[PDB]
Amino acid sequence: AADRADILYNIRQTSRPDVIPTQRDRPVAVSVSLKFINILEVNEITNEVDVVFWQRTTWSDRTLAWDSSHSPDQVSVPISSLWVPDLAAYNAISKPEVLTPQLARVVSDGEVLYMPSIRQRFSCDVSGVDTESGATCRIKIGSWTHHSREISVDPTTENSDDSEYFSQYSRFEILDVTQKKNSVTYSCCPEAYEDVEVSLNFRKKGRS
Amino acid sequence: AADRADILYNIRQTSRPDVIPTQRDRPVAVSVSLKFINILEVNEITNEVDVVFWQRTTWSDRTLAWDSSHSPDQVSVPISSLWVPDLAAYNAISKPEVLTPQLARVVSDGEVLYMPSIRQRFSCDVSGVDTESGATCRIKIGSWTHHSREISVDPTTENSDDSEYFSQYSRFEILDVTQKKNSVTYSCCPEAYEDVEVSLNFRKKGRS
Amino acid sequence: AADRADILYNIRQTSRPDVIPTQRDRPVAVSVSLKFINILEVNEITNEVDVVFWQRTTWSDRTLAWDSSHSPDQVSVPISSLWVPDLAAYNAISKPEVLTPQLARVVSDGEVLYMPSIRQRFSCDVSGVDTESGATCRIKIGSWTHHSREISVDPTTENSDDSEYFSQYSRFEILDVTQKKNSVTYSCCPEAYEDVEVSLNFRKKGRSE
Amino acid sequence: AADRADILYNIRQTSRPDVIPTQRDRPVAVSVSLKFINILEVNEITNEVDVVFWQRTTWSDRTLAWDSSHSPDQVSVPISSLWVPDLAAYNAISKPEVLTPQLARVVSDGEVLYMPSIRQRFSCDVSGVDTESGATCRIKIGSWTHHSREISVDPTTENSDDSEYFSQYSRFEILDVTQKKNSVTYSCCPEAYEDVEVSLNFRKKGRS
Amino acid sequence: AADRADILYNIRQTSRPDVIPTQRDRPVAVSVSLKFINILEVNEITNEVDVVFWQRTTWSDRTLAWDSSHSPDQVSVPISSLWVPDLAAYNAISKPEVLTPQLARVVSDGEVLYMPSIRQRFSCDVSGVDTESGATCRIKIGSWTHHSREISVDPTTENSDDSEYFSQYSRFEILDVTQKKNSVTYSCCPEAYEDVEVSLNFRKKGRS
Ligand SMILES: N#C/N=C1\SCCN1Cc1ccc(Cl)nc1
Ligand SMILES: N#C/N=C1\SCCN1Cc1ccc(Cl)nc1
Ligand SMILES: N#C/N=C1\SCCN1Cc1ccc(Cl)nc1
Ligand SMILES: N#C/N=C1\SCCN1Cc1ccc(Cl)nc1
Ligand SMILES: N#C/N=C1\SCCN1Cc1ccc(Cl)nc1
Repeated sequence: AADRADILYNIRQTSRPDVIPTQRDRPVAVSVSLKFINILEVNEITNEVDVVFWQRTTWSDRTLAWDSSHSPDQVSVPISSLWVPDLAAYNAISKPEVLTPQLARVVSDGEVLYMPSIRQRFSCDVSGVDTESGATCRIKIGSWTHHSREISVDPTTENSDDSEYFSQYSRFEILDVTQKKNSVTYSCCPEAYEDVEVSLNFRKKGRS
Repeated sequence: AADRADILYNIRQTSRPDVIPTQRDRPVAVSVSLKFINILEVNEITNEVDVVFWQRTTWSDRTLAWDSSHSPDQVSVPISSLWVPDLAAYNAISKPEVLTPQLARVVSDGEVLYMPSIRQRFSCDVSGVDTESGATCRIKIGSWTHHSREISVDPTTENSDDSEYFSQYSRFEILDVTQKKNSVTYSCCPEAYEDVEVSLNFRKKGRS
Repeated sequence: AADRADILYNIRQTSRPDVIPTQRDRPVAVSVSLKFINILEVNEITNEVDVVFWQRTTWSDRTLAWDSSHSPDQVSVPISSLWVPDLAAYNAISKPEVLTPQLARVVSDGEVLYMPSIRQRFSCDVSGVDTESGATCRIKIGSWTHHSREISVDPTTENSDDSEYFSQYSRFEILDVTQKKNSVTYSCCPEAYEDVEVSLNFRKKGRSE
Repeated sequence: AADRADILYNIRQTSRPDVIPTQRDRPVAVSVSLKFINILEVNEITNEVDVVFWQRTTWSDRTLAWDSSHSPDQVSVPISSLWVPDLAAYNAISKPEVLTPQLARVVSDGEVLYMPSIRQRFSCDVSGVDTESGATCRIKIGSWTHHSREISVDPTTENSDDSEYFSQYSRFEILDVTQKKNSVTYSCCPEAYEDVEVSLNFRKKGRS
Repeated sequence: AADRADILYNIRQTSRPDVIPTQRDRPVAVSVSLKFINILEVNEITNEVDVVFWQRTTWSDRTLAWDSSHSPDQVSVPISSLWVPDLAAYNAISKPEVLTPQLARVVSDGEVLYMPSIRQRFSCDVSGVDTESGATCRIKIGSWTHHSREISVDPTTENSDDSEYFSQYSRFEILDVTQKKNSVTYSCCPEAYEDVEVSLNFRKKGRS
């Protein structure tokens, strides 16, 4: 006998947008997977690439779960009412442009899902973009302030073609995508920051 | 009898901008109709266009109804005070730029109307743009987080000149526009999201 | 005797920035006139132009009035503290960049004056810009959501210098400016929306014989 | 004997940012002085300059005064918690861009000092910019809505080096900067609006 | 004992973001160090550069400390909840483009750390950029409204590779980075303003 309104209110009433949902005291496991949608502006001279991708972000806050037996099992919730991982693109050279409604999806089991479409410039290896082997641009995305003990990242290795959602009208094509997990520490501080290194192998389509 | 100040006050009193106005347990009937007003920047090599259209969006929210017997049966309300469908252009390469005041129109029966002027850039086939056959750019629009069970999108099929309000000073011209109802799915979830496929057909206005 | 501090306070109470001050059942009369200040990037190929102009907007909101007997009859108030017409440029291709402070002038008789300096890009006939007759760019401005029964727009046309405030350093010169009242009923709905057509006639300077 | 916290706490308890601090009924003596920091862009053909400057602005608001005989007599406050003069550049062709933190300095005696660094484009005389005598670009800054009786603008004309803080790396050089006062009346209304006409005599750098 | 929610809750219970936390009556010690990431745009004619760096900002705020005996001694906190130094690059010709989540790291002892990746444009010496000895662009950063007796800025001599995080895909390379502590007094007031001067010696790459 619970409607979507009741569900939302319960989330607001128990969620803390500025507090990380640390269960017991292990880190919060965040899953991050990108699905390239397009590759626009490209410069082999400056090694800069403009790209659009759907950043599928998933985690969980069990303090928000309800009984979906006779109630909706999911609801969209403004991300501002929810705690969202402070993910950041380490080699980005421009703020991310969120092209889609900043709405998240909360599941009755406490699972939270946020998958916005983002356009952002990157500084990566662009050389070879016009060769057969193409170029390989690596994008590192992970928490900015939360280290491993508090946040952990892992690619969603679920099956899905590299360019499953890639634009056909794009001047380029995706050869292969490989989302690996990686760590990043600094000469100052001990704790390491987990990230996902996404390698996008793409090249310029040549007319026959 | 109550006036505008009362109605508006009451609307703001009962509007839940973050909760989908699901009457009973059926999707919200959102009708979408794009009205191309101009076609600016256009590139055939990168398949990219900059368009200005009026996104006529329509839906109902019974919770906002009231007796208009002896009072205004229509008022302008800030879309921030209302729940608004979370639409997105699945093939947009730039966030939508609302060029007009973000005001919606509310009718006593609960029929909400919002139609803003939006300039945006999409990724689409532009080939032939400089021919008599012209180019056909297809733009899909639908909810981003709400599937068919939560939201339905049907093109407000209004038989009208596809260029009824299209600038005459544009370097291009419309041959014909068609808006079909549609949907998409992904490799993660069974739920399908309804959209609208506005197929634009235009070519550069030859200089004769 | 009340001061400006009070006048403002009392105004923030009776003011409803989201409620159009209709008089009984009389549409709100809003006067709109542009005072062109400059003409920048003029692309005769895309029929696009960047214009800077002061938009003098007037209207009355009795619910704002007060006793100017022993108090100032005029004060400057933030536009968010009161209702403001949802004017728009129907043929604008860029958002209206407001260059000046967004404050309006309020008179104890409820008369409201708002005159912002705006930088904006429109789509219009730019052809002929480099000819003796020049080009004639028409800008259509009106309420976006309030139709004729709610908002009535009329240009405060009066024998004035069309280029009175136009920049002398501009690459262009104003041949003539005319503001006409118009109306548009969309083939969807009955209500007719009022607007003002400002036809700007201008050309490049330093032309040949 | 109060402290920073008290001084601020009290400011918001008395400050009215929307109310001009008119003592009795004499206008607010606001002083404006520009300190040109750079000249980034200049168009000889279209008569437009893009410049950077520090806008030293001073006025008084005794309703914010406090006894600093046993506490600081100066504190930095966000201009958002204070009333501020509604100055504008009558010949500005782009909205002002404040590069520095929007903070003012309030002295225990009610004196207020706000000096932001600004990047802005103006329409002015560029002719002669490439000659030994240089060009003269006048910039008129005054209140946008408060006529002479409410606001008065007077430049603090003293002995200061015109290009004292001017960047040595700019492509131009300051020849002289005279800051005169002026009154601007309108063919609409009787009262005039006091303004300050800053004359920036500069030329392009080009020695032997 | 307490959770992260308790920590933050209390932080916002005693934090005065608009008040400088001057321990006793002495200036706040703000440590500032730049960690260069990239050198994008460069114009030797206009003497302007586009730089991306991590501004490692550090200071202490005793009004936020708490017991971490059986609780965490660190949390990520939105900077909107803390007081933050009003730092500003003097020769910056564009406002800072914060590319990362605006979160600060606070320790149980009141230590605060904020390291935002920033993309910004400066007016400095670009001459020789294309020579072997490269160019030396000096960047000056310090408080904007707080003088030496309120805020003191000093570069953490944390020796390390100057191009430790510098992108290897940049068109340029770092030859040397030196960060000296300096001071500046303006012909307005006797109070001096501390700042750090970061000299970045770089050049365009190439092949031997
Ligand atoms: N996979 C998947 N789902 C996708 S890809 C592009 C849009 N969607 C639908 C969606 C699903 C969930 C959320 Cl939080 N946001 C968007
Ligand atoms: N069709 C239609 N209506 C149009 S086209 C240009 C202006 N209008 C009026 C209008 C009517 C309703 C709303 Cl929510 N927004 C705008
Ligand atoms: N005419 C006129 N008035 C002008 S033109 C440029 C500045 N002014 C003063 C003014 C007066 C009132 C308002 Cl709301 N805005 C500006
Ligand atoms: N003169 C002076 N003061 C200057 S020039 C550049 C920075 N400063 C310090 C300052 C002092 C006070 C305020 Cl409100 N703003 C800036
Ligand atoms: N040194 C260091 N730390 C770095 S360099 C790039 C990211 N980090 C982690 C970090 C740590 C703390 C804060 Cl407030 N912000 C960022």
